[PDB]
Amino acid sequence: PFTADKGKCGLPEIFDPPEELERKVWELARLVWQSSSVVFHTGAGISTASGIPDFRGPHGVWTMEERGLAPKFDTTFESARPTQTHMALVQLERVGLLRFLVSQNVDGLHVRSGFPRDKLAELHGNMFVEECAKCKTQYVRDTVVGTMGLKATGRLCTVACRGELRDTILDWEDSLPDRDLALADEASRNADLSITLGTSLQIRPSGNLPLATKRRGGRLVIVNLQPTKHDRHADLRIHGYVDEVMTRLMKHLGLEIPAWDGPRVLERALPPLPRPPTPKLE
Ligand SMILES: Nc1ncnc2c1ncn2[C@@H]1O[C@H](COP(=O)(O)OP(=O)(O)OC[C@H]2O[C@H](O)[C@H](O)[C@@H]2O)[C@@H](O)[C@H]1O
Ligand SMILES: O=c1c(O[C@@H]2O[C@H](CO)[C@@H](O)[C@H](O)[C@H]2O)c(-c2ccc(O)c(O)c2)oc2cc(O)cc(O)c12
Ligand SMILES: [Zn+2]
Repeated sequence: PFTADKGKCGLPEIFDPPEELERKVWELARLVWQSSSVVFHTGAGISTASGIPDFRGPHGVWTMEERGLAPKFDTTFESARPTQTHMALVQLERVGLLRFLVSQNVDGLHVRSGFPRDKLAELHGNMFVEECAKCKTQYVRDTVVGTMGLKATGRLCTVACRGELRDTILDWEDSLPDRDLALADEASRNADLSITLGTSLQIRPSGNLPLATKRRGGRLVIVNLQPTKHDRHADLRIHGYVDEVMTRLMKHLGLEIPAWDGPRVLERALPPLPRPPTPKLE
């Protein structure tokens, strides 16, 4: 916990040159078009362009700590806006091109983006979510729940119960929420395409779920500025900013990135919207 293993921190960044970057995003489009069941895996790299620092990037939390410096936030969690990548993931779900979303992120931005909570696994918890110890009812607050480590927040359950409410932030030694992990695992095993975005894949078992897509011959795409633990297992590795990658991809797919209305919570995925017809591939 003090000696908690933080993994490989501050590895050099890789940038694919523009011609290679454009060709690999075309190939990502081709894979997304061909796939029956697409699962996306997100880590802290998708929120860096909203001012929230990652863990192991050059100015990540743990990288900075190793060099006796502090991370820098350009936002509060409460004032953080969903990125282009966040909003692209909202649209890809609404048109049926995303089956499921697995996130290691605690920043609350997937939920706040409007992404349906029944297609999301929050493997490490949500800064804004408290849960009733008695009835298990979750509350999605407009401000961060002021405790970490699954502690009493001081609030009681209002279900029609008075149970103690606790944060959902795992400490190092805590095991993952059984529901979120079971659904992530089932989605990842059944996917024929898993796309990782802004995760170094160093944390077990979170970082290993994408590998489960490989069994029964599924494909694995890794989008990341640094090397990741499983780069060897990728069919496609794209070294670029996830916003540049996801906006080119959406343009290839003929989709617009929708407007963010401010913080909104969707419990259940709505019926699928229309999508463009598919290109002839080959
Ligand atoms: N805009 C960007 N575009 C692409 N890659 C990016 C960008 N910004 C950052 N990266 C990359 O994004 C990657 C982010 O990797 P890590 O910092 O390990 O975050 P995790 O989500 O995997 O951390 C998992 C858990 O570990 C913690 O202990 C907590 O418990 C976390 O929940 C880096 O390789 C960056 O190069
Ligand atoms: O709780 C904080 C926080 O959430 C993170 O939850 C993690 C559990 O996956 C713990 O591993 C960390 O210890 C913790 O930094 C984060 C955090 C940092 C970078 C992110 O990309 C992020 O999504 C949150 O930063 C903090 C900085 C502080 O000075 C005080 C804090 O309480 C936090
Ligand atoms: Zn309750």
